Amino acid sequence: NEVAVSYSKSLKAAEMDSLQLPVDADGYITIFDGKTFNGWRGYGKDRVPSKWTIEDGCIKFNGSGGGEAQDGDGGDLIFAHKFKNFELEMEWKVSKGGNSGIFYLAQEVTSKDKDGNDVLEPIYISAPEYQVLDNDNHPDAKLGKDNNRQSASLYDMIPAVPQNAKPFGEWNKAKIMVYKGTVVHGQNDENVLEYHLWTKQWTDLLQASKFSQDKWPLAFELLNNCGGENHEGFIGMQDHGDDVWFRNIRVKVLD
Amino acid sequence: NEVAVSYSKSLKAAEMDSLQLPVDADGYITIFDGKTFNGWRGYGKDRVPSKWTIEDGCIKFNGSGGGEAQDGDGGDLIFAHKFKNFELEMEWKVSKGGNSGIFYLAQEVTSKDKDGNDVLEPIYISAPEYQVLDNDNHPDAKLGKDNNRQSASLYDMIPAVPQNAKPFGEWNKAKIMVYKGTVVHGQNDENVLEYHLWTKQWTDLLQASKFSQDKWPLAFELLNNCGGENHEGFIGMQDHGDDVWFRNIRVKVLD
Ligand SMILES: O=C1[C@@H](O)[C@@H](O)O[C@H](CO)[C@H]1O
Ligand SMILES: O=C1[C@@H](O)[C@@H](O)O[C@H](CO)[C@H]1O
Ligand SMILES: [Ca+2]
Ligand SMILES: [Ca+2]
Repeated sequence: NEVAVSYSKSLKAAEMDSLQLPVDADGYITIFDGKTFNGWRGYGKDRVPSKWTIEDGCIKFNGSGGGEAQDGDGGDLIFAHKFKNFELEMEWKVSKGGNSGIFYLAQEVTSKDKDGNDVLEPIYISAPEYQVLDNDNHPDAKLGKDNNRQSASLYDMIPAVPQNAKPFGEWNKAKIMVYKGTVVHGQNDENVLEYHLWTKQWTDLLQASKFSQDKWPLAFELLNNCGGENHEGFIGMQDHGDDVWFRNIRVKVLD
Repeated sequence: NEVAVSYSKSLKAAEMDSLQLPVDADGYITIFDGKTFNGWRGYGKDRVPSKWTIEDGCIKFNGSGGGEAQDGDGGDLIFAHKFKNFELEMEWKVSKGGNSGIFYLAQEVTSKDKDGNDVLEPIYISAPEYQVLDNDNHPDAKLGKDNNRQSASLYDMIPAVPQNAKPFGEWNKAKIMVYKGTVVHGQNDENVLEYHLWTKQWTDLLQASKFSQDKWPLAFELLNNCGGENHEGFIGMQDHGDDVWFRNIRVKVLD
């Protein structure tokens, strides 16, 4: 009925503690219990930012409208267990004109500035993103190429086809499967895209994106070898300054 | 049909009066009516400078050729309503060898001198600028870095790519969209640059510009927190001493 799941407590720390989490007959582990943030923490932090709350059995982000600014007590949220071959399923609801995202294979990455100080880099320069978006009112829906910044897209690389999202304020179902390099995105019980990590196709997608070797050398390096040496990393959700809700979050380990 | 739009009458005043302005079916408000300067005033002033006139349904600046001097009854012009999330569309036409600009998120800023007197600061140390330029004849087109002073650039920070400006004396279409910190410049119906305010990437752009913390500490402080505490400000156009025409000036409020 339950499985032990290790988790880390702070930036780049080892997974030295474990939670007993429910698992169903098909192997899905419920990683959000509807009541606590146990195992969850802010990306780069040792605590859950206070703009993330629990309401009506959902993880809620309380956004102030600043986009990428991540002002206030915000920042992205991760479940602090590295997964490798997994299938994640969760429900998401976005506010009108809102933007968030579901990250996977994420690494906590710092760089050094010219004086040797640390700089925490964005989660999205190591983590592929399943976009979360109000496709009718957020301008990102019209940017990019072939609708590849609309909901359930692999952000700036592969559009969701079919684009079957429900409108803002409605619950959508997300699926992200990563299995030995094969990745599938699902939206509302349909597979909307499929790709293969660490291939020539993967490099070509990156080189056509905002993360190309020319535009963002660090991002290209991280994403081209997605997941680092061990090809694993965190699932998480995006602070993009907008109200968004997530619930019924469960993960099946596939090997 | 029409919508009430509040405006201020003088330096740093409250927007305690309103105009009834046309709004079309897509939500764009026409803020220049082709006939009057209602709601417009000089930056830092309680009136429209007399070098700004209305000529054949256009706002025209009548330049004497002094560049930054702002001699005579000149100075920059603002529409005195603070916008936060918005899309601006307008047409611009420059004289041969001419220079102007479209400002956004502008603040009316004063500093104090050594004796405690007020000093009105330039609009462009608070306001990002969409450069307006004759790219073939004005020397700005060869200055700066990577063409970041040509038309539709974020002046001294990000070049317009592609550089699709029409020649001098021809009408160009400008788009400025600010949506929860995401900024896009459009020129002649193409998006030519995109950036995100209040991020580490924004700070780095400023720190490489004429507005860096080392070169211009007040400008750095204002622009790094662009739009002030409430992240809003005025749209306006530049007196850079050259004849320039503006028309079809429309703004959609995006939230
Ligand atoms: O939604 C997004 C965009 O609006 C923009 O902020 O870039 C983000 C990171 O690639 C993406 O998550
Ligand atoms: O056009 C311009 C340049 O020629 C120079 O005067 O600086 C101005 C303010 O940054 C800019 O608008
Ligand atoms: Ca997103
Ligand atoms: Ca200018």
